Amino acid sequence: GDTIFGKIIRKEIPAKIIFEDDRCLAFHDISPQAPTHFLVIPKKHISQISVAEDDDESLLGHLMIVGKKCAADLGLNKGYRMVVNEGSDGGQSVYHVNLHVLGGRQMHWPPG
Amino acid sequence: RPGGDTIFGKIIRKEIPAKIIFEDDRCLAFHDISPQAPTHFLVIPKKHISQISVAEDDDESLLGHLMIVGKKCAADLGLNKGYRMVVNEGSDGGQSVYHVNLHVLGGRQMHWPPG
Ligand SMILES: CNC(=O)[C@H](Cc1c[nH]c2ccccc12)NP(=O)(O)OC[C@H]1O[C@@H](n2cnc3c(=O)[nH]c(N)nc32)[C@H](O)[C@@H]1O
Ligand SMILES: [Cl-]
Repeated sequence: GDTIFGKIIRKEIPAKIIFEDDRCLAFHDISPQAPTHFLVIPKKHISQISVAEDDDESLLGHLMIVGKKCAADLGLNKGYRMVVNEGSDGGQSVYHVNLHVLGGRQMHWPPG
Repeated sequence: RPGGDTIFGKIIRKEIPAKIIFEDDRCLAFHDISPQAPTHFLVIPKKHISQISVAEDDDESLLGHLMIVGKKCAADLGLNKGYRMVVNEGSDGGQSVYHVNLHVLGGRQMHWPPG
């Protein structure tokens, strides 16, 4: 099923876009939990990390590389945390694979 | 020595014991010694990368492999209600071992924000 992240990719609703290429999109989270909090999502609709295929390996890694490059561009030189949520226990809020990147403050432990 | 001399390098070379879940030529999954959830394990590359901020472009497939192995291990460990994957970078991330590692936590409701 389609999600709000599909609409964001299709430019049907606005988002503050940080980076885009042919296979992913990075944009600021609408409900930020840190001074910097953005998402990196694939344009391919993978609903959750538990159903990702082996052929998706490069794409998932690309999200992380784009994530760390965006983090550097946004000035997160003291570090940051990357998060992927799966399912109910993981607190996944949208069923479209999304990598959170949070920084600009001390991140704590446990991570939720 | 291959893997570096961080604690994770020692674990990769079997010089320090760990409770290993899965191993292949590219990575290792093993339980965290200080778990923050009923199930809490780590997936690390065998190639030493100190932190995600210095990962090279050609490390893409390897990083993605960590996540694929992570989700496969979570399934094998019965985390059917879900889980959270975490990478800590640097001081603000709380990184304490400078060998890239993916945390996988499950077996309870995880909360928001993630720290
Ligand atoms: C202090 N720092 C950390 O541990 C932070 C989390 C953290 C603690 N306090 C905080 C405050 C703010 C933000 C974050 C934190 N985790 P990390 O450094 O990102 O990941 C390294 C993981 O390796 C685990 N580990 C270390 N040694 C061994 C070992 O010999 N054997 C095994 N099996 N595991 C080992 C260790 O328990 C840890 O979860
Ligand atoms: Cl989510």
